[PDB]
Amino acid sequence: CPFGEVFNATKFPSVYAWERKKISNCVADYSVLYNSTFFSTFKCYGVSATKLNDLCFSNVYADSFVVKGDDVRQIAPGQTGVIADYNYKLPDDFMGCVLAWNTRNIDATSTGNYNYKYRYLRHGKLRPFERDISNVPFSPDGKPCTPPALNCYWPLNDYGFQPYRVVVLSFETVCGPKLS
Amino acid sequence: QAQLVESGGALVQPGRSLRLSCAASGFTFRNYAMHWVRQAPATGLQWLAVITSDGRNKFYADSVKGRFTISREDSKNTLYLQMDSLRGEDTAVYYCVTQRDNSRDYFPHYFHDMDVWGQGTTVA
Amino acid sequence: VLTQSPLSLPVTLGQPASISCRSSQSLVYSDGDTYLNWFQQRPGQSPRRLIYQVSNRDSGVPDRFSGSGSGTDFTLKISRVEAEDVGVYYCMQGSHWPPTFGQGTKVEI
Ligand SMILES: *[C@@H]1O[C@H](CO)[C@@H](O[C@@H]2O[C@H](CO)[C@@H](O[C@@H]3O[C@H](CO)[C@@H](O)[C@H](O)[C@@H]3O)[C@H](O)[C@H]2NC(C)=O)[C@H](O)[C@H]1NC(C)=O
Ligand SMILES: *[C@@H]1O[C@H](CO)[C@@H](O)[C@H](O)[C@H]1NC(C)=O
Repeated sequence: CPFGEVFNATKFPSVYAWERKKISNCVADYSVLYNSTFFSTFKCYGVSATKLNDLCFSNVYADSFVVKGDDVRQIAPGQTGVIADYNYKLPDDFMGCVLAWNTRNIDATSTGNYNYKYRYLRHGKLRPFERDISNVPFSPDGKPCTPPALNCYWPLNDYGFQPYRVVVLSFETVCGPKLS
Repeated sequence: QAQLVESGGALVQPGRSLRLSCAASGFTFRNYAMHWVRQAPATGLQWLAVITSDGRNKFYADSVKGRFTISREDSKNTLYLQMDSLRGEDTAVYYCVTQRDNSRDYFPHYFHDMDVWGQGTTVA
Repeated sequence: VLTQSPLSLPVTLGQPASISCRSSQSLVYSDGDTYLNWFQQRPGQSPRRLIYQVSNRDSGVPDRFSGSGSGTDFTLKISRVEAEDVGVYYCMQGSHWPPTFGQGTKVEI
């Protein structure tokens, strides 16, 4: 399976605009990820990381994005907060693994890398793995509004990038390797 | 033990400006959204405006939008209301209002509690 | 818009009371909750919250206070009105911006 292609990618999207890579019809070697020091966080939900090689799935979805370290914790089931609520949500259910690493020497810049954005205003929260990449000035009561007039605010903001690159493996013809 | 104390109320002639202040204590001012609400027989309790914790966004009721400005000085833990072109209809007791629960400090959640009220200052 | 009823509720000291509040629109928010709160204002003083989310008491609020309701129709219930309860009860909705209050119900002793 094309794991390195996702984890070692040179470019990641913003959280609000998270990208989904579908992994299927392949052998998933999780040993490379499992026992590596690459990740600062390796969190699985109801799934034993050590046993990932022994689990078959219809497919695996690797959701890739960059989020501030502080908000990495929001990428989990049963969470609230600006990311959990408006940018990227995980369902209240079992989940595969949320893998993340420090990218201060990759994405962060001395003046702040503001190339990455996030959502903070929306007419309701996101559904599990919903992607909202619209950009219409927020209006508190559904009315038409034009910025920078009163009550007219852009729903998106910028990240003051320390950033972490996060890849979430959501599980649904892909299995781990066999032992000879 | 959040506490709000309003001051700067006065009699204002039509068309004139008045600025109210509200001293906050018992909580970290910087970590909470702040609101102004006014009371009058005409409207009962009427919400006017909110300023977010970072002082960046400001939302206003149609009844005052374009005339009132909400602002805050974090360094003094003080909330202000700038009432320009004040009208007779603006006669009311102005309350400084906030909330104790800031676990969701984002729109519109700071309107859900509004459980912290000051003494209220009369403006006419 | 929130409308309370009756506007004036004369309650013999020690007797129960009930203040209604009807909204012009369902107060259920986008997350399925209902942000309909009740406040009590003593003459000469500010409003204080007693009930939140239609029926939940705030810490420090006497057990004589409760409530119920759904959709548009909500009620503030008092098992017995005390002399200290004299004042105006308000309903407040935060579900739809801008947040609004009812006209308030005066409860007399
Ligand atoms: C993402 O890229 C990093 C490196 O930029 C990969 O980690 C590195 O993987 C190699 C291959 O096993 C590890 O072993 C190295 O092999 C070469 C072979 O000649 C050897 O010269 C090196 O001294 C070393 O033995 C290397 O230690 C490892 N680096 C770290 C820090 O773990 C990483 O596996 C890639 N991720 C994925 C998912 O492919
Ligand atoms: C760590 O995982 C790699 C994956 O190729 C494996 O080769 C290596 O032996 C593992 N380390 C240990 C101590 O088993």
